[PDB]
Amino acid sequence: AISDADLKYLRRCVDLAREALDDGDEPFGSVLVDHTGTTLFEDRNRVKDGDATAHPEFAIARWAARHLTPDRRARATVYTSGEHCPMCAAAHAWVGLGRIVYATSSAQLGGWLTEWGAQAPVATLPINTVAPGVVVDGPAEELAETMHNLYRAKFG
Amino acid sequence: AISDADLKYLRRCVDLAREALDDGDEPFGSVLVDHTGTTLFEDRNRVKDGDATAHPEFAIARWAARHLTPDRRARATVYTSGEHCPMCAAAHAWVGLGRIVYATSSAQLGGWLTEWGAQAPVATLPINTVAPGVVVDGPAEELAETMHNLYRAKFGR
Ligand SMILES: O=c1nc[nH]c(=O)[nH]1
Ligand SMILES: O=c1nc[nH]c(=O)[nH]1
Ligand SMILES: [Zn+2]
Ligand SMILES: [Zn+2]
Repeated sequence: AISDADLKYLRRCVDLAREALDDGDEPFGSVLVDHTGTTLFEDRNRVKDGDATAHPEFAIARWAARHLTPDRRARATVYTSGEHCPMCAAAHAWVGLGRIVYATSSAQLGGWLTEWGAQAPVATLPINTVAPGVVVDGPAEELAETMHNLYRAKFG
Repeated sequence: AISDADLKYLRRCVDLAREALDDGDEPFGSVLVDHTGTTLFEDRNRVKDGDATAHPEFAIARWAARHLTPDRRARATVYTSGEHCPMCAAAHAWVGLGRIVYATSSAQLGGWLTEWGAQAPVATLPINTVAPGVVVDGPAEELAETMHNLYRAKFGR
């Protein structure tokens, strides 16, 4: 299930990814939403200053650990422009966050990166290989070409 | 594949894991060693304050990204009492650290946790399934029962 409301959040993730690209970082953005539908926290990739672990899903996991009780974490949704790498999927599950919705799969990105000779040093594992209990929805097919464009701008 | 010097560092990791256990955290310890044999940073698990991501291998990855050039990271070694979880294995690869030596594998721990009904929400994937290019050595048969007992002291029933 990717609802109309889900797609709106995913479109905000894409806007954050573009913000990251325009700032010199890599095009990934993510938002954390409460069960009430209140946006709690938003972030984007910040690796350009030297720390390759500065992925927004990871920032969300640590933010949730600090600011939400486990019960609220479990009922929260994370939206992301790109499917959590294994680092971020593992962090998500460790802190006990709930549903993940992503725009493009890590398989999509890995395929595109392979076309450009830009493969990552971390494997493109689907979230549920890393985090078997997490409910995962995605990809949103309507956002494939849009995200491919941002990825190409960075890695192409 | 585990030298005398390597085993000394793994024994320090077990000491750090015991410090963690005694302090109310979980028994994981890690050390980052330069190519010269100097200890650069030592850490242990700190999850008791409510952040389940407070793993020492991850702290080491961020320490490396802050303080070391890529060439120095590639020549550094990370020792750990327990094989990196996927969070920590990925972080290690993202930052471009080098060899990992571990005392016990995540499969070993996973089997033991199953004995106690204390399964993690993160899969027990081998490091090279997450980070295919990393050189990985371990486990160390000499530290199997030591580490089994420390894990039992936190997770056992
Ligand atoms: O910021 C990021 N988020 C997911 N994967 C990735 O490579 N980078
Ligand atoms: O601190 C930790 N380091 C690795 N795995 C784990 O579950 N915890
Ligand atoms: Zn990530
Ligand atoms: Zn870990």
